[PDB]
Amino acid sequence: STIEELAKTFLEKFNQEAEDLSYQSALASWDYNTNITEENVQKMNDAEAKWSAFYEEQSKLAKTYPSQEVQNLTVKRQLQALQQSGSSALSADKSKQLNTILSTMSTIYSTGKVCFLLEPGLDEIMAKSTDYNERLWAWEGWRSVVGKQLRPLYEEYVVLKNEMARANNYEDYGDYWRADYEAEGADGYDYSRSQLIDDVERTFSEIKPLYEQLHAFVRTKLMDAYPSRISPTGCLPAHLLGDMWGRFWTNLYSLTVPFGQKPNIDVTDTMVNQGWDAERIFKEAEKFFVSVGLPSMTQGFWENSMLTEPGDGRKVVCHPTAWDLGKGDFRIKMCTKVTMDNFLTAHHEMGHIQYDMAYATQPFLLRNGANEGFHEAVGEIMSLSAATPEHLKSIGLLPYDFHEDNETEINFLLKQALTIVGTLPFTYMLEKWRWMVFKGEIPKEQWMQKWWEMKREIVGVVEPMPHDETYCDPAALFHVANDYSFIRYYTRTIYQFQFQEALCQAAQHEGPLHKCDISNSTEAGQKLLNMLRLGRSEPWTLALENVVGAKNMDVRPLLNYFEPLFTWLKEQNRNSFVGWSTEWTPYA
Amino acid sequence: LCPFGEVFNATRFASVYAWNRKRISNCVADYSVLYNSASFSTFKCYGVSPTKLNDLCFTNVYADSFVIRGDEVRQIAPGQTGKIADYNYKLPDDFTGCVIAWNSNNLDSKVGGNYNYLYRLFRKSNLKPFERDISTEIYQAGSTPCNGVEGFNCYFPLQSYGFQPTNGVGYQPYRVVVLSFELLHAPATVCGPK
Ligand SMILES: *[C@@H]1O[C@H](CO)[C@@H](O)[C@H](O)[C@H]1NC(C)=O
Ligand SMILES: [Zn+2]
Repeated sequence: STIEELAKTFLEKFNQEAEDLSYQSALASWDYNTNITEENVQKMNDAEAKWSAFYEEQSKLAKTYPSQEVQNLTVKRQLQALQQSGSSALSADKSKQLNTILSTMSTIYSTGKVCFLLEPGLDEIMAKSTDYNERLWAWEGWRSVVGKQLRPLYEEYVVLKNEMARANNYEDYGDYWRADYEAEGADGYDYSRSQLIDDVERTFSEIKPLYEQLHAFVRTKLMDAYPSRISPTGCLPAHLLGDMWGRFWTNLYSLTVPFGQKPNIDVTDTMVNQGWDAERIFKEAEKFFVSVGLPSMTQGFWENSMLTEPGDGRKVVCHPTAWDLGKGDFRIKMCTKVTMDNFLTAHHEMGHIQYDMAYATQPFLLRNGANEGFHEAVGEIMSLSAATPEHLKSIGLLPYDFHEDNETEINFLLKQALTIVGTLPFTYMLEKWRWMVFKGEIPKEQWMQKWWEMKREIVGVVEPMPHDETYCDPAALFHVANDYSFIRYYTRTIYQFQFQEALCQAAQHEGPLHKCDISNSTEAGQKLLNMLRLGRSEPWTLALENVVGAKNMDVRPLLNYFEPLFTWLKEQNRNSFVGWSTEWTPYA
Repeated sequence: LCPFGEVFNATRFASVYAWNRKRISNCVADYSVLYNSASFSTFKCYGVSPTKLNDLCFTNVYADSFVIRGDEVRQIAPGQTGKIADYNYKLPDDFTGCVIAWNSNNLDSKVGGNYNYLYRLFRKSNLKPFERDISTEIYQAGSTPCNGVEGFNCYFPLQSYGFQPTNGVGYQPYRVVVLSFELLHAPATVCGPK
C-alpha cells in the first residue's frame, strides 16, 4: 500500500505501452519526411493523434501520487516528468483562443510580402548587397509589413499565457521557461530557478572586455565600406550587420579581414581529385569515433539510413537531421555532397547519434540530455576537433610538408569569433527583455523605448529611424513569432568550450587550445562517456562535474580560446577609441 | 535416433510463460551435429563438458522451448534475476544441462508487427524452480479488491512483444532451447554411438 510501490507498478506498465506507441509514431513521421505524398500525411496525423491522446490520458491519471511523499529519487523524477507534461490545461474556451492566436501569429510570418518574399530574396539582399539605401529599404519594409500587424496579437498573447502560467502553480511564464534548470539532489547539487537570472549576468561581465574590442575593430573597418555615414565614436547602425536582425556577423568577413592575400584551407578540390564518395565521409567519421573509445555504429544504420538524394523521382526535404526512433533504431538523414561543410556536418550528426546511443539503457522518461544545452554542445566539439590541420594531414587530405603561418591562425580565429562571440549579447538582451515583459517590470506602454535603450546600452546598435509604440520589432524574429526558448544557445556556447578545455587537458596536449585534437586518445573518450551514459537520471550539476570538475558555468575556457586574437587586437586598437556613447543618432 | 529436428526446426514455438516441455528417452543422440552446427549464437553448457557429452550418458533428457527477446538471454542462467527469470522461467542452481539460443528475425517479424507472443510482468511471489503459471487472474495491487474489471491499481498480468523487422539487435526475437539431464536410479537408455 506504500505509495512508492504503487508508483513503481504504474510506471512499469507505462514504459511498456509507451515504447510501442512512440515507435509507431516515429516510424510514421519518418515515412513522411523521407517520401512526400498525399497519403503519408494522413497516417502521420493518425499516429500522432493517438500518441498525444494516450499521453494526455496517462498524465491525467498520474497526478494522484504526490511527489512529496515518494522518497526514491528516480521514481520521483519520473513522476515529476510525467505530471508536468500534458498539464497545460486551464479551460477549453481559453485554450481554443490561445491555439487560434498562436496559429494566426505563425501563419502571418510565413506568408509575409514586401513583391519579394523573405526566405529566397530578402535573406540574399541582406547578406550580399553593399548599398545603404537598399538595405535600409528592406529593413524598414520588413519591420513595417509584419511588425505593425502583430502588436495587438502579442499583447493578447502575453496576458493569455501569463494566466496559464499562474494557474499551474508557477509565478509567471518566465519561471515556466526557467524550470528546465531546476536540480534537486544532495547538499551541493541543488540549483534553483531564481538563481539562473543572476548567474548568466555574472558571466556576461567577463565577456564585455573582449567583445568591446571586436566592436571597435569592426567599426573602424566599416569606415572604408561607407565613407561618411557612420559615427567614429558611436554605435553601429542596425541594418549594416550582415543579417536582417544582427544575430550573426559571419557575412562581414569579406570587409573585415586582416590579410586578404592568403586564402584559407579548402580541401574540396583534393576531395574531388582523390575520388571520394558520400559513404567515404561517413566511414572516416566513424573511424574518428572508434579511435577514442566509443562504439561503432550498428548494422541497421547502414541499411536503413538515407545518405544521398534519391533520383527515382521522389521528393525529399533532406534537411540534415539525426533520428533516434527507439527500440535500437538510429538513423541519419542528409543530402550529402563532396564538400567540406558536409564533412563537418557528418561529424556533428555522428556525435548526436553517439549521445543518443549512450543512454539507451535508462528508463523511457529519462532518455534526454541533462539539460537543453548539452545535446548540441556534445556535437559541436567533434567538428571543432575534426576541422583542424593536424587531423587533415593525418587523414591524407593535406601534404605532410604543409605548415601553418601566423596569419592563418589570425584569420581562422577572426572567422570563428564573428560567429561565436558576436551572437551572445543579442541572445542575452532578447531573453532579458522577454523575461521582464512577462514578469511585468516594463508597463504595456513603454515596450519599444526600453527595447532600444537596452540595445544601445548592452549590444551597441542604434536604430536608423524613429520607432513609436505602434511598431513591434522583437516579434519579427522567428523564435518569437513561434514560441520557443532562446537561452539554450547562451548556455551551449559556454559548455562547448568548457568541455573542450577539460578534454584537451586530459588528452595531454601542449600549446594553444585551438590546435587541439582528441584523436587516438582513449582517456578523453572514457571521460566523455562517463557523462554521456548518465542521461537525465541525475541532476545536470553532477553530469557537468563528471567531465570538467566544477558545478556551474565558467567562462575562463572561452576567453582562453581567443587569447591570441585578443593580444593581436589590442595592438591594432591603440590609435582608436574603444567603447561607445549613447547620445548619437543616425537621423539626428 | 530421437528427432531433435522435431523441436529445433519446428514451424511454431510457444510463449515464455506457456513454454513447451518435451521428454526424450530410448534413443541415440549425436551431439556433434549441434555443437559444430556453426549457426548458433550461444551454446552455454553447465555441469558437463561440451566435448565429453558423447561418452557419459543419462536416462531422460528434458527439452524446454520458447522465444524471448535479445537482451534477456543472459537471464537464463543459474543464480540470475530479473523480470522473465523470476516470473516466467526459473532455473535451479544445481543445473546440469545446456542452453542454446539463436536469432530468428526472418521468421518471427512482420512489417505490421507481430503481437501474438506474450510474457508475464506481475506476480505475487517468485516462481519455484521448474514451474509454470498460465492463470489469467487480475493482479491485485491496492487495498480495494477489483472484481472482473481492471481500473485504478489493477492490471492484466500478461503483455505482448512488439517484434518488427527494423529493430536493433537487443530487441529482435531469439529462439531458446534448454536441455536438462536426469540421472535417477532408473537404468540408462540414451547416448551416442560405439
Ligand atoms: C532442423 O533443420 C535444420 C535446418 O537445415 C537442419 O540442420 C536439420 O534438419 C534440423 N536441425 C538439426 C540440428 O538437426
Ligand atoms: Zn546538431
